[PDB]
Amino acid sequence: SELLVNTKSGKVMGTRVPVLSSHISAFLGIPFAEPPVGNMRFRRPEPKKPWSGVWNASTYPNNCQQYVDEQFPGFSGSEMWNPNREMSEDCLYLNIWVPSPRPKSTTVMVWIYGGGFYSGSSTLDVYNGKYLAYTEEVVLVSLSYRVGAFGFLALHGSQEAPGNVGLLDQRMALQWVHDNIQFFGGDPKTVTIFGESAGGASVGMHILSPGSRDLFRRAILQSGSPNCPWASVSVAEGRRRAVELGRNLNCNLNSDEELIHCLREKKPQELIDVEWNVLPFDSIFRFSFVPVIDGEFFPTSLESMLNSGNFKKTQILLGVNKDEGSFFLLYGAPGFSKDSESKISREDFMSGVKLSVPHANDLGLDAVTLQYTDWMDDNNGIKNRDGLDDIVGDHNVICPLMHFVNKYTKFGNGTYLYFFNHRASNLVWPEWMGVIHGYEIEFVFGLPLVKELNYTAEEEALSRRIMHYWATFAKTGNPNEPESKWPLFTTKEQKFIDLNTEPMKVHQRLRVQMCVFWNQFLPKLLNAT
Amino acid sequence: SELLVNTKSGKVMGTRVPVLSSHISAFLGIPFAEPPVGNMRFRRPEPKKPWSGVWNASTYPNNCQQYVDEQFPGFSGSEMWNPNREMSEDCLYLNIWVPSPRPKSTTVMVWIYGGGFYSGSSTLDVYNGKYLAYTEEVVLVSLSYRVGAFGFLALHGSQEAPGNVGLLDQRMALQWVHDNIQFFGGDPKTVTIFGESAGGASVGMHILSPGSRDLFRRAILQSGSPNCPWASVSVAEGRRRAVELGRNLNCNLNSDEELIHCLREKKPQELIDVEWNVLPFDSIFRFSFVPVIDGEFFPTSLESMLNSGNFKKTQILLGVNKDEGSFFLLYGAPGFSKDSESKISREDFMSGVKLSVPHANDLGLDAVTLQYTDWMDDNNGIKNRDGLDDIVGDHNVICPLMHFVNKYTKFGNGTYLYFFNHRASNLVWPEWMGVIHGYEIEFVFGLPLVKELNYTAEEEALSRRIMHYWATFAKTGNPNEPESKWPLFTTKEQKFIDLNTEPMKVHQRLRVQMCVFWNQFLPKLLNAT
Ligand SMILES: COc1ccc2c3c1O[C@H]1C[C@@H](O)C=C[C@@]31CC[N+](CCCCCCCCN1C(=O)c3ccccc3C1=O)=C2
Ligand SMILES: COc1ccc2c3c1O[C@H]1C[C@@H](O)C=C[C@@]31CC[N+](CCCCCCCCN1C(=O)c3ccccc3C1=O)=C2
Ligand SMILES: *[C@@H]1O[C@H](CO)[C@@H](O[C@@H]2O[C@H](CO)[C@@H](O)[C@H](O)[C@H]2NC(C)=O)[C@H](O)[C@H]1NC(C)=O
Ligand SMILES: *[C@@H]1O[C@H](CO)[C@@H](O[C@@H]2O[C@H](CO)[C@@H](O)[C@H](O)[C@H]2NC(C)=O)[C@H](O)[C@H]1NC(C)=O
Ligand SMILES: *[C@@H]1O[C@H](CO)[C@@H](O)[C@H](O)[C@H]1NC(C)=O
Ligand SMILES: *[C@@H]1O[C@H](CO)[C@@H](O)[C@H](O)[C@H]1NC(C)=O
Ligand SMILES: *[C@@H]1O[C@H](CO)[C@@H](O)[C@H](O)[C@H]1NC(C)=O
Ligand SMILES: *[C@@H]1O[C@H](CO)[C@@H](O)[C@H](O)[C@H]1NC(C)=O
Repeated sequence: SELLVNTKSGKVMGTRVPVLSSHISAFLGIPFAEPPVGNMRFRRPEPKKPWSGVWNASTYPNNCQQYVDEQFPGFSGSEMWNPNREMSEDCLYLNIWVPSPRPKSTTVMVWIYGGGFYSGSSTLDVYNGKYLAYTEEVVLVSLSYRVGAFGFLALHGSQEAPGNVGLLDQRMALQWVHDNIQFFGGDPKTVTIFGESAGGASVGMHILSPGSRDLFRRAILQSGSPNCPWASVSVAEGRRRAVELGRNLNCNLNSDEELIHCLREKKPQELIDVEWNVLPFDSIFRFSFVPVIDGEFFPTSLESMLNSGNFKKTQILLGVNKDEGSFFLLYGAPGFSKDSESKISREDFMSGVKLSVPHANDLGLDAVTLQYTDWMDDNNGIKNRDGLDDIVGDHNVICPLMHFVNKYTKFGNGTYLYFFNHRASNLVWPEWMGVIHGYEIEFVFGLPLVKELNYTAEEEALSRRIMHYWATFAKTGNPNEPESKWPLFTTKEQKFIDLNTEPMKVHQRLRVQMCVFWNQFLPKLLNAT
Repeated sequence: SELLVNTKSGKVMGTRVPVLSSHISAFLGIPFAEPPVGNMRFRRPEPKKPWSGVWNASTYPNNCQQYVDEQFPGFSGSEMWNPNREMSEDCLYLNIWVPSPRPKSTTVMVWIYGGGFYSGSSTLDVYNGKYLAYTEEVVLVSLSYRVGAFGFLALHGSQEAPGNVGLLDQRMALQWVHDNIQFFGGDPKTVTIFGESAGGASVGMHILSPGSRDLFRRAILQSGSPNCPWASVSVAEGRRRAVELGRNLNCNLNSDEELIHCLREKKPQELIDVEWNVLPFDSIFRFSFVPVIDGEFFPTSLESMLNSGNFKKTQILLGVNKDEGSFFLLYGAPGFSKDSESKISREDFMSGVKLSVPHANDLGLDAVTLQYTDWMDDNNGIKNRDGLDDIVGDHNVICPLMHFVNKYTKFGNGTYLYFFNHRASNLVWPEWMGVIHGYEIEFVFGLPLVKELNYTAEEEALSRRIMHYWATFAKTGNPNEPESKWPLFTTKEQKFIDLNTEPMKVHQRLRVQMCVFWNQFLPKLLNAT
């Protein structure tokens, strides 16, 4: 039977799912690690023990324990990111969509969800892999990993909570895909890992980590890169946050062993209730438990690894969205609200920059403000709002990715860069937020192909070409069918294309002006002062 | 006789001069101080002792001793600034052009020449006051003052070379004009002092100095302001330069008395031959002997005087030229030459910024470079050349004047601001230099009215309206005839007009973007680092 597959871990039985008036097979909720519960909370994952019998993989698995957004109860723009299954620490499962009839050896794509390292689920409607698997004939896998304290609490030097275990969950799932995907018809020699925001940073982290490199062939990074300022902390800051979490829960803080044992007796929700209390600054776009530069998963600093070429050399395809910062200003900066145009006063602009670059002294804050203020028209509300949107997006997503791409390209085997700037016709968020962080995903997963979702015909065509670029790149290392050509991004030319409903345009040096400020000048400034 | 005038210092006999097919009287070379020679070199000026008999004022006086430009021997663009009379330390004289028939009590304008405080003459063809005096019926005076070491060598605490004596020469001439101009038909209650570059800085210095304020009514500042970074030094730097000058001449340096006595035995040319050797840095737009912040002529720092309103409150008219920096890049920055288009490489650009902001550390130099570089096109020769031209002009002339005008306007009684951007049709300098520092003067003095000078009819009309704005402002405190109106510059609106052959346009906040960088951000940066 097409729905029965035997893997090195045991037999698995899938389910047939309808897709665009056709059908494909789905194997949902395949376990790839032992549940990380009880004394295993905070520990590195252990491989799933093989099972006899047939594992029922007909339904989505639980989602990992996480902070649930309740800012706009029932609003679809925000609930589309919230867990849609029950949450459980028993959440280490993967999902596979397989074309029908089963391929023999085809292109594999493995999705790594984002969520700021503190949230996320592989089961969201926006990550439904049936459209992509069906339309491009690829075996599509979505993995899962622990987020928040459960995946990233770090007490470096302790083997009970070493940090980075969420990244190790991802690696374990990639090892399982490497060892078993051939049974589902996937070609393990051709696995492309792809992810957005924290998922895109994770993808770049596996490109860097010696221990992950061999598990995949090629990589796609959407609005995220490993060097993002919010994506990792030092072992001292990780330790400090872990100690502060224990302090919020009245834990004995005398030793790592005491702290961890106390943290392990708390119910999941007790940790999540105080998670946000451990941030060191009043800030925006900063999350509590994230990857740690440990000297193990990451042998040295990310910058020295990038500079010395200490990373997997292969082809990468990556890019950013036009207004990466809006989501974060809406949720925490003064002056922004969901139901108004959010024109920002000069004062709220200034308090917004302070929240945006929490690690900056006053000279640094003045430098940012001068860089983004039109002084011939400093009280312009739209300009202050949009300028702050650019500050947040440039500092947190765009310039870190441009720095990653110029460093990578020096040693890599091929880079394709995009700038996604299409505002979906059916977006439920306000106009002022523009092309929001995360809103290219629905195009990558082919949602515009389903009529009931209300996209335009040009949006369906945009989705079809993005999926075909993504799969052709996964298959060959080049998004172009051997029609308008997406040129290679090179060190000298730095070309990239716009991704939207208009005829392809090629440009060069994506936001160079602002990124020289964020990547070269500001750090020199903060370091000197 | 119309050419005979009796003054409190004695009788003076002038000469009749032809002007635009008419005639006026000129009283040239009237002494206003005792020759500052021998033991009087470096000392404050002494008033001219009255004389019996008739002083022959029919011919131009000698020019003060100064460094003579020999970069382009015989080239008119540069020789028009060089002394055109013999040089002598006996050079403290003033010139007066008087309408014919002699007015009874008319508007007086007193010109203070520029020359970086190290050169300049009241007798240059470009400062011929007959056209302005004739066309606008004003009594036009040009004074003179010691420049270079002779006017500004400063050993604060010594009464033999206290510094600022060149400014005291100007003040003495203003005192003479106040006490005697009524005999020439001028109204001493209505004297407007006007000057360009170092002359415009000098004008702002008399507006600030308690001891000069009462000697005039109103002021015009062209491309110069008192707070220019090149226009003054501290008493410690003045002392250091004075000591270094003595060191270049093998002087005994044991005491001020020893140093001064040695400097007084040197011929004028011996001091000038080593003058440039005392600058502290490799720089551009910095001159050896300039005004000193002494606690006497200037009671406290210029900034605190500006901030507290410690200055004459009256009406001022002032402005800048479009390419103030070109003259200085031509003369010393690498890559610039008189006979080429001077497209500048990225490297020469960087060495140009280092020369331009000599007092800056590396972080400061990076800030300037990032502020003026188009990073999407950093190897563009024209852009690098023009960007450096703007850096030099903004740092040395434009932003210091904008800072002066916004501070002044808070306490003053009326401000009119202009931006002069007409490139004269007969300019002999290359096209790349644009609207050069000093090239609005010929329009202010009405040179375009003389046909043989080859200006266009629209340039003659531009000259006529500038002279009429200048004289009407001198007469009433408002350049407008009680036709298009030059609006008042106010703290809130900051309006200014373009001055050129096109129909008047009004704009606001002259180069605000760049001047926030030069006046607020960079100094905070240099102060913190
Ligand atoms: C760096 O990429 C991300 C960080 C957070 C998220 C995402 C990210 O990518 C986004 C697109 C996709 O990858 C998945 C999740 C998204 C969208 C959904 N959501 C939840 C709704 C938006 C939240 C914005 C952050 C504000 C967060 N926030 C709190 O909710 C909060 C509660 C209490 C104290 C402090 C805070 C706080 O600062 C969060
Ligand atoms: C701040 O306004 C000025 C500073 C200098 C001058 C003027 C200024 O206003 C200009 C217009 C008007 O007011 C009068 C003079 C002008 C034009 C005529 N000129 C002479 C020719 C241009 C000189 C440019 C400065 C380079 C100077 N220079 C030397 O010549 C030199 C010799 C030896 C060592 C070092 C140097 C050096 O640095 C000099
Ligand atoms: C990616 O790597 C391949 C293989 O190493 C490169 O192809 C080689 O290109 C050189 C030219 O410099 C040829 O001499 C070799 O014969 C090629 N090898 C093969 C097997 O084709 C390719 O140029 C690289 N691509 C990029 C974008 O760097
Ligand atoms: C310059 O000063 C004059 C005189 O001090 C100002 O005129 C006065 O304006 C006030 C209005 O605030 C009137 O109440 C007075 O009666 C005016 N005095 C006279 C004698 O006219 C004038 O406003 C000032 N101009 C500027 C541009 O500041
Ligand atoms: C698999 O699980 C689903 C839902 O839990 C159930 O309805 C289905 O019948 C199961 N299949 C088998 C054979 O266990
Ligand atoms: C599509 O449009 C209909 C009618 O305009 C609306 O009621 C419906 O909720 C929309 N459906 C979705 C899934 O966006
Ligand atoms: C004034 O001086 C000039 C030139 O030195 C001379 O030609 C003229 O005759 C003099 N006038 C008198 C009366 O001294
Ligand atoms: C004016 O033009 C003539 C002929 O073009 C030229 O020879 C002369 O030198 C110019 N005169 C001046 C003073 O510029």
